[PDB]
Amino acid sequence: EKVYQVKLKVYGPVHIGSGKIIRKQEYIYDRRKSLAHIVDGPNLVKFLNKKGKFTAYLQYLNTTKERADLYTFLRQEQIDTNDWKTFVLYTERVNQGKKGMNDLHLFVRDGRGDLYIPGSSLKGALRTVLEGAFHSLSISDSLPIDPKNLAIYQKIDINKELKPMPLYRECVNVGTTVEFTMKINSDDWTIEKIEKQIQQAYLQYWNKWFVGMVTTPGGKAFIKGGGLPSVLPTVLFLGGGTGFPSKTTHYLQKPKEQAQKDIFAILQRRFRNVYGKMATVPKNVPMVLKGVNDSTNKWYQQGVCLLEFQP
Amino acid sequence: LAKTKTGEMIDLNFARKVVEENKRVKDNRGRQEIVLFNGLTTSKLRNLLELINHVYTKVYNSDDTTLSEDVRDELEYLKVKFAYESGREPAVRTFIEKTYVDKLVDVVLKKNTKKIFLDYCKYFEALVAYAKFYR
Amino acid sequence: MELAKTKTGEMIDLNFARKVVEENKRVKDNRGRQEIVLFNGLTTSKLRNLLELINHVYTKVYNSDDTTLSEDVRDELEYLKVKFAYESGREPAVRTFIEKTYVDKLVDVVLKKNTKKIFLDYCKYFEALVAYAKFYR
Amino acid sequence: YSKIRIVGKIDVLTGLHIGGGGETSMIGAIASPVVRDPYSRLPIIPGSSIKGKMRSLLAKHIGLIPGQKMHNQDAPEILRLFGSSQKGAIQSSRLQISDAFFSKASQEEFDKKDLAYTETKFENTISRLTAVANPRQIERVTRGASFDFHIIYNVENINEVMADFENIKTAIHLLENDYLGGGGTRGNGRIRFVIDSIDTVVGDFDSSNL
Amino acid sequence: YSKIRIVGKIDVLTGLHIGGGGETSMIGAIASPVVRDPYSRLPIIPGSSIKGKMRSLLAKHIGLIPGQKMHNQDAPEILRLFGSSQKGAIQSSRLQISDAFFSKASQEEFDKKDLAYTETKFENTISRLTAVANPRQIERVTRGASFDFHIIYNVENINEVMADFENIKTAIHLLENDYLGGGGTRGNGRIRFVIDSIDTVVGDFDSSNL
RNA sequence: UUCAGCGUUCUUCGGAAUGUCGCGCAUUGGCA
RNA sequence: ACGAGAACAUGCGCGACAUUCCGAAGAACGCUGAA
Repeated sequence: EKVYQVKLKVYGPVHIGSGKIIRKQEYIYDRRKSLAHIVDGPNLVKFLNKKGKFTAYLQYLNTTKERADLYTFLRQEQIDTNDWKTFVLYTERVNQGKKGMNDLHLFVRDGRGDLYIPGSSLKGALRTVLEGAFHSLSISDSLPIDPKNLAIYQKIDINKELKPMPLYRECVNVGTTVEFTMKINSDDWTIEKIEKQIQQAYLQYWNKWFVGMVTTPGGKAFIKGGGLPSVLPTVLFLGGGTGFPSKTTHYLQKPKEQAQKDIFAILQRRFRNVYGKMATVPKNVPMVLKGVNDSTNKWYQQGVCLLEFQP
Repeated sequence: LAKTKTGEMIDLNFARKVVEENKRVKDNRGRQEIVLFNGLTTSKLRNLLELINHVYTKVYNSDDTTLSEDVRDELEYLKVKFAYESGREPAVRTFIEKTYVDKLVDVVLKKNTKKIFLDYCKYFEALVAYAKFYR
Repeated sequence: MELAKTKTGEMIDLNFARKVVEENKRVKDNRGRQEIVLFNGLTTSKLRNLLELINHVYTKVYNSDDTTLSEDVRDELEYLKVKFAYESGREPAVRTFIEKTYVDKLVDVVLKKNTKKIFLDYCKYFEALVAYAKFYR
Repeated sequence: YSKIRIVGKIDVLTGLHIGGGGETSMIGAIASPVVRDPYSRLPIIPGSSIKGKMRSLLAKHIGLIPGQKMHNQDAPEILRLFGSSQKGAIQSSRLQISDAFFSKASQEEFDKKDLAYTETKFENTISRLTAVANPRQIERVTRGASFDFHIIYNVENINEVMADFENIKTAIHLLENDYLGGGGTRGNGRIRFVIDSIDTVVGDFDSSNL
Repeated sequence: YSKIRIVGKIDVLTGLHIGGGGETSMIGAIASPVVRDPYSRLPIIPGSSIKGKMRSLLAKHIGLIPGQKMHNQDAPEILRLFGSSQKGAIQSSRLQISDAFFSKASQEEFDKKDLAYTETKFENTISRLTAVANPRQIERVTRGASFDFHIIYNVENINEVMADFENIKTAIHLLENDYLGGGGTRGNGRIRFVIDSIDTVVGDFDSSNL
């Protein structure tokens, strides 16, 4: 069974969902800092009972149920940042697309707590492309990545406009390279075949859905800001929040009109409030593109990565 | 576990009873749309279940019969997390006040035993299961 | 076993378990090939998961010398009805199976009897449901 | 009649999951528990799993006979090392692989870092047509955990011993490149084998050269 | 005529499976249970199992004549210790090995901490051809559990007693490096005779140095 | 323009043991 | 002054051998709601 090193470069930030979403009240975000401090709840609680401010915390959250940010409260009580460090697990830069972060999706971490990409996630991303076996393909868990390459990126819905959604996802930063080891059986999989399939699937994704998405005014704004890099080859979307055109094989196997109609029927059946009320197939199915931006105001497509294979 | 107001024990049977009491038909547009606890949905219930499950796994991995200090701190956070959720959503508030979960966590804290925490976790699990059953 | 009497007064027994599987057996010619469908779509894996739950309670009581059901055993039985309810809500075929076989109703009878024999009898009936489901597939 | 004793450590390079059955599970909690020692409630690696993976890896490496149906049809080396129940040709197993227990060194290491022995991974199966997902929570032994492995070899034939130990070394190499436990093709189960001491515990065989 | 009583404990290093059949098994339950005393429903280590395993290991250590078909062809020391059945050469066995019974102290150690005496182990076999796994559940005695042992040695010839006990020690040493019961080549039945107590219960023989 | 996330999946499907022995030998009987 | 008296159904013997709890399975799909 041939073994190939698999290097993944993240063109656009990737969030693999640990399975945990944290409310703004749980974390500390300072807009001027542009830094969010992840706080282990039980320790913060214990700290606030020790200081006697726990009653004040409870009254604060009750007073403003819709907005319960910790930063505000901690500032209101004049608690020093040195005092904060005790109940702060770590700190990560924030790429806000709007103000105050509404909620945070935390990246997946092991029992040791090092950030890593599950070989299961990569395998599934490849499998979506390569369908058309799967015990012969082997994908390993990623080598743990340095936390310096993790930041929070705002979720922006791009459909005739760029609207920042109330979702924030810790994501592997752009430029970061993730290393995996792939083992394949010559009688089932050839690495040239895998790479060619991925390239063809990308091309199908680009010509059937991406171009129509660009034609919308929000897509034009996304492209003007640098949303589509020139290099974007072999492209795999491994991130959460990428969208319906990936993770499904409709655009990879069906004609553009046929694939659009089938996906539209699927969305009408599953989401009867957004697409069920609609009576006609729109220009793009699904309607909305997913995008992150940066402080340099450079836009990135969510979860877009380039895959390199070496013998 | 504990006895509620008007002298009713907390049981999985009581979980079924409290889930079915707050069930209302409320048919809309000639179609039946079941609503629980004045509109509580399954997503909020699953969120609360995840809150429970983290500490449940932590306790289940432990061998001692007494809750450790970190378990007690997690239960205090659980009290805070329920209060934050009850605040934002009226349906979550109604569910919490009808199921007496925010008081059962205090009962578990005072008992300071693995068995009482496991039974409370089972009770919350039965709440989720019976909400799924009556949906 | 005379575990229970079902609506219309029919007894619950291993022979009844064979009959209940037989009544709820249909032949659907999906893709031309004739396929057996039990309880409007019950799968082997779902029934095996239900059988796993019974086994965990069973190993306790079956090993136990004492006749009366232990309080923890009674707890596991109450949990079983909660799991029954959960699986019924999560799968229509499982709800059909529970309604037709009356397995959930029987667990309450086993709790009422507080007897190892009525427990072993409930376990036998559940095992027959599984065995007959295998035989008629 | 000599017995050679090999002791050492199996080290978890990636989260390792060996399935266990009959474990009650809470709704929304871990639904795929790893095998655990009932007394200490600690993760354990079954010697049956190690023996099966090593035997399968070695048998496939030397080469299965075409249309092989049974384990008793393996190559004679594999039959001598791992046994054979063939009718009229029953062969003893020189390898006696035992249960690998969670080492006290790795347990103390974890307790120093306040880390649990078994991590919980969240995975899902996504439909590639409707994009409907089915979330699963699994249990994997945390990376860097070590297990005390203990293997007994029996010296039935003095001449055969050197080739047998060469085959055991080959099987260890196979199991290092290969995974142990389930979901290996999705990254789980990568392991490392270190040796503490190869000693002859019974008889006068000289195991220092091994 | 003297009788020396050897009383002690056997400790389950790894899970012990000595099978006992005769009972139909429920679907989905353990296919192969362990032998258990009927009255206490507690597992037992049969004296026949211990005697047979000790005799086999001692015969392998002393040596087997080429093409040995019967157990009466063993070495004269083995026939002296464990008994013989030849026509005109029936040797009474000096060793009477009793059934080991689960220790009350191990029972208390398990009743507290609420641990079951026996553990269900979920294994599978993976076909060489279809690569299809067929599962099984086997009962094993838990590692912490300990079995009280009881052996009687009859002093028929006072001269050989030391040598005979040496053989016994050798056999026990072998049994410590070997396993007991079934499935021991995949990690089952590892034991140790940590507790020994030797006393002349009948007669006037001197067992102080035994 | 601001303010917020919300809803849905919570494990699934297979495989559930199999094959091998199922008492043998001595006395006894039988033959001589 | 019982078809009787004397007479251990006994000796030897591992419920054992072969058997991966595996195979497949991206934590992510829609984007909207309120003011």
